[PDB]
Amino acid sequence: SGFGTSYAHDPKWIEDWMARKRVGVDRMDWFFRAFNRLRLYELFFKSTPRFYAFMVIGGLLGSYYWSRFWEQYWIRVNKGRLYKDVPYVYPP
Amino acid sequence: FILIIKDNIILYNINDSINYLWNIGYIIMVVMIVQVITGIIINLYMNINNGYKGIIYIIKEIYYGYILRYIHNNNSTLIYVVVYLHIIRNLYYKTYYYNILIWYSGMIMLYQLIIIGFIGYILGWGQLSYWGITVIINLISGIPYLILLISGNYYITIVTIKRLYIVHFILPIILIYVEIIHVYYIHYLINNNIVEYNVNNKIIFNNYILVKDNNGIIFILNIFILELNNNIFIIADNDNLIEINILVTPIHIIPEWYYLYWYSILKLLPNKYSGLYIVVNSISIINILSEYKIVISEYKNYKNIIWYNQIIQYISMIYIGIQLPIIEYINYGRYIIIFNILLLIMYLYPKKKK
Amino acid sequence: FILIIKDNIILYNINDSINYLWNIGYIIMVVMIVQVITGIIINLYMNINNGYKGIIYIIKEIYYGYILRYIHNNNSTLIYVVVYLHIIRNLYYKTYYYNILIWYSGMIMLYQLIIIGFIGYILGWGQLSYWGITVIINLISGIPYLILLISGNYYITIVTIKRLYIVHFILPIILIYVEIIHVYYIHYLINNNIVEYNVNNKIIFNNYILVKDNNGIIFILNIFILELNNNIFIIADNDNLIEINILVTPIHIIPEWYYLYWYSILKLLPNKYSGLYIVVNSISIINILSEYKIVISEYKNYKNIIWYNQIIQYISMIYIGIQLPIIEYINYGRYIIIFNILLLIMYLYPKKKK
Amino acid sequence: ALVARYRGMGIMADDAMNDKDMIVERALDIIPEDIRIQRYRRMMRGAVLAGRKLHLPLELQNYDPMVPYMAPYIEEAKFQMQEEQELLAYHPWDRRLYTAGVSGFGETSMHSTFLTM
Amino acid sequence: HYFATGMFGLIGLAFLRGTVVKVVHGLWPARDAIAAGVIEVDLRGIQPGQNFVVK
Amino acid sequence: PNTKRDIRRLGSYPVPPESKNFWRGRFQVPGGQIQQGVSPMQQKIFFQWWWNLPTRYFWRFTKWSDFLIPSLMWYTGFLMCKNDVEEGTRSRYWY
Amino acid sequence: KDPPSPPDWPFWFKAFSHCHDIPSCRRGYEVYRQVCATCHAARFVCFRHMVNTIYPENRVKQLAASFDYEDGPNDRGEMFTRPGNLLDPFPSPYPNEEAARFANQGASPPDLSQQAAAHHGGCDYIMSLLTGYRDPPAGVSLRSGLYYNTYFPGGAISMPPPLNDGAIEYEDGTPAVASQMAKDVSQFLTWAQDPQHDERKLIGLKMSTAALVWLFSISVWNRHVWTMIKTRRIDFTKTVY
Amino acid sequence: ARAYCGRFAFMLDYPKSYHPPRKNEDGDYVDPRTDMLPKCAAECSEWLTEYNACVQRIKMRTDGRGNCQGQYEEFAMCQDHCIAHELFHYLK
Ligand SMILES: CCCCCCCCCCCCCCCCCC(=O)OC[C@H](COP(=O)([O-])OCC(O)COP(=O)([O-])OC[C@@H](COC(=O)CCCCCCCCCCCCCCCCC)OC(=O)CCCCCCCCCCCCCCCCC)OC(=O)CCCCCCCCCCCCCCCCC
Ligand SMILES: CCCCCCCCCCCCCCCCCC(=O)OC[C@H](COP(=O)([O-])OCC(O)COP(=O)([O-])OC[C@@H](COC(=O)CCCCCCCCCCCCCCCCC)OC(=O)CCCCCCCCCCCCCCCCC)OC(=O)CCCCCCCCCCCCCCCCC
Ligand SMILES: CCCCCCCCCCCCCCCCCC(=O)OC[C@H](COP(=O)([O-])OCC(O)COP(=O)([O-])OC[C@@H](COC(=O)CCCCCCCCCCCCCCCCC)OC(=O)CCCCCCCCCCCCCCCCC)OC(=O)CCCCCCCCCCCCCCCCC
Ligand SMILES: COC1=C(OC)C(=O)C(C/C=C(\C)CC/C=C(\C)CC/C=C(\C)CC/C=C(\C)CC/C=C(\C)CC/C=C(\C)CC/C=C(\C)CCC=C(C)C)=C(C)C1=O
Ligand SMILES: COC1=C(OC)C(=O)C(C/C=C(\C)CC/C=C(\C)CC/C=C(\C)CC/C=C(\C)CC/C=C(\C)CC/C=C(\C)CC/C=C(\C)CCC=C(C)C)=C(C)C1=O
Ligand code: HEC
Ligand code: HEM
Ligand code: HEM
Ligand code: HEM
Ligand code: HEM
Repeated sequence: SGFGTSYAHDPKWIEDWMARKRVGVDRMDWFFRAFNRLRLYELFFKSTPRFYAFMVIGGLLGSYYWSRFWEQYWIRVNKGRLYKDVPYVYPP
Repeated sequence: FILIIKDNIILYNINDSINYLWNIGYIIMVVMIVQVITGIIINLYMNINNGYKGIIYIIKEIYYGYILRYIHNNNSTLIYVVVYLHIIRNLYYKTYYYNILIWYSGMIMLYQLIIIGFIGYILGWGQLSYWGITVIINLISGIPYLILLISGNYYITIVTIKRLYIVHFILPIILIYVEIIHVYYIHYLINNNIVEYNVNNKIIFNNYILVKDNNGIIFILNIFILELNNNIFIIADNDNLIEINILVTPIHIIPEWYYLYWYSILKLLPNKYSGLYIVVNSISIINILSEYKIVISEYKNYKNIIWYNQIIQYISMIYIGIQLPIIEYINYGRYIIIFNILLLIMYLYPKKKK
Repeated sequence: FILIIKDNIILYNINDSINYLWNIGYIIMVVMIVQVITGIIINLYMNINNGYKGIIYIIKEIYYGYILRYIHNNNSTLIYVVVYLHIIRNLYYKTYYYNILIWYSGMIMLYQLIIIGFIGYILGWGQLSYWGITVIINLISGIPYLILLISGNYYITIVTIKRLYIVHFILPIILIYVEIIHVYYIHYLINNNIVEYNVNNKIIFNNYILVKDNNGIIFILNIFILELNNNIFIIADNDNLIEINILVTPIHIIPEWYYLYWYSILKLLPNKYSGLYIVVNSISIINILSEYKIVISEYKNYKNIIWYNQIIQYISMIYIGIQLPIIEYINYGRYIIIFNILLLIMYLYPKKKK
Repeated sequence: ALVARYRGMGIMADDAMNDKDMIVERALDIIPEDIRIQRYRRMMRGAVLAGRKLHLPLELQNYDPMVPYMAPYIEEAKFQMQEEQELLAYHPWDRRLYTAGVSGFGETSMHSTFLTM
Repeated sequence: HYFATGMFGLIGLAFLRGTVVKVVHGLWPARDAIAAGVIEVDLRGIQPGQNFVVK
Repeated sequence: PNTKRDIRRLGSYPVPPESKNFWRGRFQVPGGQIQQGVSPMQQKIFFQWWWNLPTRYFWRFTKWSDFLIPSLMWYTGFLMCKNDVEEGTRSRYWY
Repeated sequence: KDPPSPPDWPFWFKAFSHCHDIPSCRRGYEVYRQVCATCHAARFVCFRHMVNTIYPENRVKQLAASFDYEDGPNDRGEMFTRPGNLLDPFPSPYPNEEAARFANQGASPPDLSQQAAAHHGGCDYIMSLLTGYRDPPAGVSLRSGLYYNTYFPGGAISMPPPLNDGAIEYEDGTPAVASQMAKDVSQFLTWAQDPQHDERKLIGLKMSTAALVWLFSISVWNRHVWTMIKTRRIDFTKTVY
Repeated sequence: ARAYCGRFAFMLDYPKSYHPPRKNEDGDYVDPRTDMLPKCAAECSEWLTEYNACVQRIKMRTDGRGNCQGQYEEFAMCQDHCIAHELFHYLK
């Protein structure tokens, strides 16, 4: 309360919010536990030359299939309005 | 120079308490590099004898030449947005109070940028380009034979374009040099903090500040890419795609959005020279804001009322520039100019003692 | 940077015993500045769409434009004369023996200069310009699709001129930067003297060496002004004042005088690639002349027989380039090439012990 | 508003002075250690609070931030500086230029300008 | 953590490669030039013994 | 750099050439301090954003409310001018 | 006093992931060839621009071959006439501006190469202008050869109303009405201004989406490193472990 | 620089379906816009009454001076805004 004055102070519900520290709670540990089983760190990240290769080879493959995915998205959205979708009929 | 890089990037210390408003300077440096690079590449294909037909040639015939054309035009808008926001930032925290040398080095880059952007606009060689430079050059018609020497003819022609192109090619390179004087003074005269005083909480730049600066510059890139490819904001007037006709004026003769503030000042004041002088006043007067103070204080972290009125005053003046020369707008614009003068006097004047 | 200037000009110490051959470097630095300045000014008037008609326009219509045209052409000849004489100087005293870093920094500027001068010659847009670049570019026809990317078409056109112009505008600026690395290494790695050993007779540069350097540069100016205004030496081939005809070749296809040595090497060797490789050999082989020596000596101040034969060998190869492709000249030129290889082997080989 | 801002940071008004001002720097040279210790601790807490976008607990905010604890030392510093101004800096002195790392135009620290790098 | 910093590099390198290749691509002969560099000869209408010239 | 007292070094080891700026920002800590931290690899890296979220925005808005009256006055000026312009145009031109 | 602003017409290509509607572009070119081309020129539009984008190559050759272009010199130094080819620009009705003004009562029909983006409102201006021809406002009398258009600056345009129902027969069979023709020609002229419009947006889509993923990675990195800083505890007279 | 400002498709109200234009007694399709003119005029009745008043005021002038272009432009802008919302539904 006191919003907009020199008496402004945090309301009660903000104080309660900051009283919830979630000490000793980890609801996302499953994600990291399962991610670690991919062994990406042991195989690629730990060694600098392999870390570079991951960025290069990943960027190569990632860039190609990223382009491929959105090209299909474009073709679906503009279905029936593309030059390839409407073969031209020559006048007689 | 690997030990100079290490002393200014790796082991450079900055306060932890700075906001994202301290990331603006880094963004200016990066986008400035891009503008220089895309300019050099664009000149591999550009035709200076007819700038109108060169742009068409780049957009249609060059592979990915549309990217170069639109990046250079749109990134210039981004350069002025980021620079003006940096100026507003410096005004708000009154960083000029003690780091005046940093403020002076910056203002030089501001003066150069104004010339760079304007001439570049002329290189488009459209209706607004031809008529914009014709109007501005007439301001110096008082000085004898000065217009003829600058234009190289009795009217603007390709002769003028050839010489202005050299200034546009070279001046940005000098601007980059001044950026080194700016960074030298920043690193020697330590940066200001969100708090008035100087405190012992600095951390190295490369591991912490650079990561945060990249996050900001990538966030601005997500916005710039949307504008670049889809034109979500109209930042270029359409009238510059009309071929030049020296006998017929366009519907309106206005510069890019980032020159609107100065354009309205001229359009408002009745005497032409007075308009030019008021333009000189606004940029120069803000260089001595703190020079007359006598108290031990930097006027920092008060309610900053005068600051806010000044920022809105810039916005309103920019709005009046867009409108036609209606008489009613002229009256209100003049009040804004008077109001702006009073605000500056508030900044300058020292206080007496009760 | 006034304390850096004072440490490298005012309180910079050099031996008293140096000759006027140590003034060549200063002359290169000064004439280089002039070439950059006159180039920028010339581009205020030059037309890149037709370089042939631009030169005529500058010579006839611009006030004192003939001075800019002839200075830029003639000062390029002076840049190569002074640089080649500096190379001969360094070879004679074997300054590369201990100051190899200075030699390496210099060679980079030599490589850049070769590219700068050649493209500039093309910007004239005459018969020799068109046919010279056509012949040289065919040397890389082995690499697939490389000619098309460089030329921007299937034949040399204004498209090629536009892109080469940007390299000619920018590369000289990079060359000036390398001159700072060259001067840095000269000031750190002290200069050589006319005597082999290092002796305690140094004097400050500004009061003594600069006065002597100005005397030399003013003496060279008296000669350059005579050539500039009266053309006492034919240093530009007349065939470049003929308009380009892509179907008819000129009487002879040769570069400026300062490329004649490399031109003859290609014209002599039967296989095109071998000719290119021998060109690569001559510039690169002189970078490792002292690398295989094992004795405590710099081979300095002997009768320098091998040196003299090499200098005359350059002169004779330059002479053969001027002549038509007569069979007899081809034979003798090949002997000179073989002779040059033997001379270089004499430089490289270390000596056994009796 | 200013009193609230100081109380939120838990600092005094005299803490807010910037030592880039020379009078403040000369005054800070002579302040006693007990005053110095608490000044440093208050200023450090304020910057942590401001940087983390937090405010001092209200339990600790009941104090007068406008107590002028630096006044005795600011006045001494001004006296010392006025004596130096008058007895030692009453004329524009001529010195050899750009020598010993200093421009010769008056500044006393080496490498403290762009032209003395 | 290293996956996240790796992904920053992965995307950055892909954007860098696209930029470089696109710029160099602009130097290839332009669409007007490539088009002009191909002439089709309609051998229809020529008569035996006739010589024609195509630029 | 900081004050002369702050940057006055206790050790006689020379300042490395790559740490010149780092040692110009030195502070002379009075009374000592204990600094503690934990590596980010053993901490929650996003919770603090959520924990501080409501107080951050409350204090931001209460500070920005100081500009409410100025902005309304400028906005009031914006409306008067816009409608003064319309009336002028109609009076001078419309019939 | 500035010209009335055009309304926002819902063209397909206005959305972020939408292309130029090729069937409408095809119909737009028919309108331009048979109506607009009599007075206007498209100097910077070439037939090759339409190949494999609007029409197949053989069809574009037939269109170009319909026109005659002055070409030369021949071996005798004479200028001859030849049928068009893919390299030629669209034909110009008049040889120069003076000729155009004389045939149009002193008004110069502007080149339509960039007119789709040369007016405030862009493509909307073209659609609105063509359909903006109304009877004059009461009290406004126009000299002969001037017509009332709500969107032309000043209200009086020297262009006769160019679109009339049934003016042309669409090849695809779409009903030919004034509004339809205005929509199509506006579409076509928008394409002509920037034929690389579709390429720009498709590549922009890949960049924009990728940039969002890039923002998440740097954000995670930024959060990770700054946790070391924002959770530190500095104590003076206290100690907690 | 460019013809249009891009937007999300949900912001763009592109017609979902196509209604063919009405056919005349003669058998020629009637312009959809002309059919929509009377409706959009009614939706802009307020501006139309202001224009109608101006016509009568200038009619009762001994002098020849007087125009109603300003009111007509406001009416025309309103009518066209109405047409834009529904016209493309009748156009292929
Ligand atoms: C200073 C400030 C900054 C300045 C910056 C500069 C600014 C300058 C100004 C601006 C100038 C204007 C231009 C600006 C442009 C800006 C825009 C831009 O750049 O856009 C570019 C670009 C725009 O798109 P685009 O460029 O049109 O797209 C191009 C295509 O996509 C792809 O391209 P493509 O189609 O051309 O190429 C595709 C092709 C490319 O192909 C390749 O490159 C592949 C081939 C490589 C071969 C390598 C071989 C190497 C080894 C050689 C042999 C060595 C032997 C050594 C032996 C030594 C012995 C001593 O790849 C493929 O086809 C893919 C398949 C490859 C299969 C390879 C199989 C290999 C087999 C090998 C067998 C060998 C066996 C031999 C055995 C015998 C031996 C004897 O941007 C992007 O696309 C952005 C992409 C970003 C990344 C997206 C991915 C995100 C991933 C997210 C992951 C997180 C989510 C996880 C979810 C998990 C769920 C659980
Ligand atoms: C209708 C037609 C109308 C026609 C009208 C025609 C009118 C013609 C106007 C002609 C110009 C008149 C200018 C009057 C200015 C009066 C200012 C004043 O009240 O000064 C009191 C003021 C004293 O202030 P204070 O607070 O009492 O004490 C100052 C110290 O804090 C503490 O002071 P301290 O005394 O305790 O400290 C000791 C030290 C204090 O030393 C200083 O204060 C020196 C400050 C640093 C100066 C160097 C700055 C760095 C270089 C800047 C330039 C960079 C680029 C240059 C090259 C570019 C090439 C492209 O004093 C000395 O060393 C005494 C001897 C000084 C002379 C040494 C001679 C050798 C060095 C040569 C340079 C200095 C020449 C004298 C100044 C010239 C002023 C124009 O003294 C100065 O202003 C010192 C000079 C600083 C300005 C130098 C400007 C140089 C020219 C730059 C270009 C300007 C273009 C813009 C338009 C110019 C036309 C207006
Ligand atoms: C109603 C009509 C009104 C008309 C309005 C216009 C009025 C006319 C005058 C306007 C200009 C005023 C000039 C003031 C000079 C002040 C001198 C001075 O005291 O300097 C030291 C002083 C520092 O004070 P301090 O610390 O007390 O001095 C003690 C230290 O010893 C100081 O030492 P320090 O080191 O600490 O500081 C020195 C400082 C001094 O410098 C500055 O701060 C900048 C000063 C100059 C400003 C720029 C002037 C530009 C104008 C001339 C050009 C015009 C061209 C026109 C052509 C037209 C053609 C058509 O920094 C430097 O010296 C940097 C030098 C960097 C040089 C780098 C060069 C490149 C590398 C080397 C060469 C290349 C490599 C070799 C290549 C070889 C090839 C082989 O400077 C400043 O604090 C002021 C800086 C300037 C601030 C802005 C001034 C605004 C003036 C008010 C009017 C503005 C009106 C609006 C204009 C709008 C334009 C678009
Ligand atoms: C008519 O409508 C209107 C507009 O639209 C048309 C407007 O834009 C505007 C606002 C426009 C502006 C505020 C800017 C207008 C800009 C104009 C007219 C630019 C004209 C062109 C020039 C000034 C080019 C000449 C370039 C210079 C003088 C250099 C500029 C930079 C300077 C002086 C800073 C420091 C100096 C340099 C960097 C020069 C360096 C010199 C060298 C390196 C020389 C070295 C030489 C040797 C021998 C070593 C208004 C008010 C308006 O009314
Ligand atoms: C046919 O008759 C003949 C002649 O007359 C025609 C001859 O002249 C000759 C002799 C001719 C020669 C020896 C020279 C011929 C020169 C030619 C063909 C030049 C062709 C044009 C070029 C090479 C331009 C391309 C430019 C470059 C590659 C730069 C050259 C300089 C280099 C590589 C040195 C170091 C690199 C640089 C300075 C580049 C710097 C790069 C940057 C700043 C990029 C920065 C980028 C980012 C993203 C930050 C012969 C043999 C002949 O037979
Ligand atoms: C076919 C349907 C069209 C289209 C799409 C356009 N026109 Fe015309 N036009 C003509 C003239 C003399 C002018 C000059 C302007 C004026 O008359 O004062 C124009 C102008 C245009 C424009 C630009 C409008 C403006 O802002 O200047 C546009 C976009 C345009 N036209 C499109 C003359 C003619 C014709 C001669 C009878 C014909 C037929 C057309 N125009 C047909 C078309
Ligand atoms: C801060 C730096 C610069 C900015 C603000 C800037 C600004 C601009 C502007 C606004 C345009 C015209 C936009 C349009 O056509 O409507 C332009 C055009 C141009 N600029 Fe720059 N420019 C800068 C740097 C450079 C540099 C370094 C070069 C060359 C090395 C360059 C070369 C060009 C060229 C060739 C054009 C003509 C192409 C055009 O039509 O856009 N610019 N500039
Ligand atoms: C080409 C334009 C410029 C660039 C490249 C640039 C860059 C920078 C950067 C990197 C910083 C340090 C980090 C930061 O505080 O964000 C900074 C600081 C600063 N700049 Fe600039 N700047 C430019 C323009 C200006 C201008 C025009 C002014 C003055 C009107 C200015 C005044 C300042 C000030 C006062 C600071 C100190 C910031 C502080 O103390 O916290 N700058 N600038
Ligand atoms: C070491 C530096 C340079 C040398 C060796 C050099 C060499 C030359 C040569 C030989 C010519 C042609 C001479 C003739 O026309 O027959 C030329 C032309 C030209 N150069 Fe340079 N140049 C250099 C630097 C520059 C620079 C820095 C610029 C521009 C900033 C420049 C701009 C021009 C222009 C515009 C031309 C065409 C004018 C002409 O026909 O001479 N040059 N250059
Ligand atoms: C742009 C061309 C260059 C310029 C500006 C230049 C300038 C200089 C200058 C000023 C000096 C010092 C004074 C002198 O000894 O005369 C020097 C020294 C030297 N330069 Fe260069 N140089 C250039 C080209 C080269 C090249 C191509 C080489 C090597 C092939 C070279 C090798 C050396 C060496 C070895 C020295 C040492 C001189 C000694 O020890 O006495 N320079 N140069």
